[PDB]
This record gives sequence, C-alpha cells and structure tokens, in this order.
Amino acid sequence: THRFVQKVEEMVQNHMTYSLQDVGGDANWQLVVEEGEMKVYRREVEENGIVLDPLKATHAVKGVTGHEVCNYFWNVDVRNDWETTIENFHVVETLADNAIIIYQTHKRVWPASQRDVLYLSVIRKIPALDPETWIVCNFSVDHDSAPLNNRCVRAKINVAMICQTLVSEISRDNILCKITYVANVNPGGWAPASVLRAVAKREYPKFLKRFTSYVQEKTAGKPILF
Ligand SMILES: CCCc1ccc(-c2ccc(S(=O)(=O)CCO)cc2)cc1[C@H]1C[C@H]1c1ccccn1
Repeated sequence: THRFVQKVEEMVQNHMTYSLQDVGGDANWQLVVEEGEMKVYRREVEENGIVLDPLKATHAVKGVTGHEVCNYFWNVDVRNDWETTIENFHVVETLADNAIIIYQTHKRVWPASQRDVLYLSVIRKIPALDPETWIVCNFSVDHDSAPLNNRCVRAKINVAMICQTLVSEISRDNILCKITYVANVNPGGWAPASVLRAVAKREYPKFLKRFTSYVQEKTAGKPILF
C-alpha cells in the first residue's frame, strides 16, 4: 500500500473496461496502418489547437507470453535496449515492487520544443474472472522531485499495454500473445499539428514492431514465463 494504490486501481480497471474492446466494427476509429496482425488506429482530436489524437493498436505476437511482454515493457533496466525516442530518464520514486515514478525527456522533433514526462508506471496481473491478463499502465502524476528542465514542455500521458495469452509440454511454437496498446498523449503546449501527426504515424508502428521483436529475441530458448 503506497499513496497511489487507489488511483492505480481506477486506471487499471478503466483500461480493462474500455481499452480492451474490439474496434474492428467501430467506424469512430480510423485504421491508419496495417502490417499483418499489427493494426494501428487513431481518432483525430484537438483541444485548443493542440493535437491529442488517441492511439489504439492491436498486435498478435508468436512465441511470447503476456507476462513476458509486460515485464520487458515495464522493466527500466532493459529500457535502452528497445526505446529509440528517449534522451534521458530517471527513476524518481520507488513505490512498490510493481510500481515506480519515472521522469524522462524525449528527443526533440524539429521544429517543436523538446518534451518531458513524469509518470507512474505499474505492472499488474488481472485474474480471469475468460483469459488472464497482464497490463502495464503508465500515467502522468505530479511529484516534487521533478527537475527544472527549461528546454522542455511537459507532456501528459495515459498509456496501457494490455496482454492476453493463447496456448494450443508447452513449446514457444504453441503460444501467441494478443496485445492491445493504447496511448493518450497531451503534448502540453503548442506544436505544429502536421509534425505531431507525422511523428505518431511513423513512431508508433516502429515501436510496436521493434519492441515485440526484441521480446521475441530475448525470450527465445528461455523457459516460458506464463
Ligand atoms: C513531441 C513528443 C510527444 C510525445 C511525448 C511522449 C510520448 C510517449 C510517452 C510514453 C510512451 S510509453 O509507451 O509509455 C513507453 C515509455 O516511454 C510512448 C510515447 C509520445 C509522444 C508523441 C509524439 C508521439 C510518439 C510516439 C512514439 C515515440 C515518441 N513519440
């Protein structure tokens, strides 16, 4: 029990309720990029001239479990192995064995100002109660030990990586991880709409391919962690 436990539970339950829903039959979501089972959608949303476009993607990744996908997404010690858009990050606070608060700065995308972010990152298993599900939620929080960074505008995020595992002695050949990934990012102040939209459209599919291939590579030949 840390001070965020109730907020974590609300965020995780909202994602389980609303984020997991299939959007294939929902014309409100625009399917923007498809590469096999990887499907990336957005809604075009602006608030006060600032792009907020919600992002939602699904993927089906052979040979890894939801638990493993979530561990590698959450574990800061492997972060620099797959992340390509981060300049710096610092763990600000350790709340629990499954929850931390992170500060990070993103590489600048000309001509917009650099952004930074301050967020809680939590990894949770949700029992079947139906598949079991593993979820990582990353969502912005306020913290006193946030640095002064005069180069950066503070973005706010609510991201979840939600994973369900299907299985046919069990082999990697017989396992598939189904991922739903959602990201709602407020860039904080102004940035050109065309730039934000092009960064999203490029960087989200690149991340999902890169990150899922990395998990496949790191786990192959290791005992399966369900
Ligand atoms: C001007 C920057 C806006 C901007 C700030 C931040 C983020 C962002 C933050 C966190 C996460 S994550 O999945 O929680 C993994 C931990 O980092 C992904 C994305 C995305 C954008 C928008 C631009 C989109 C984007 C997508 C992917 C990578 C970088 N940028």
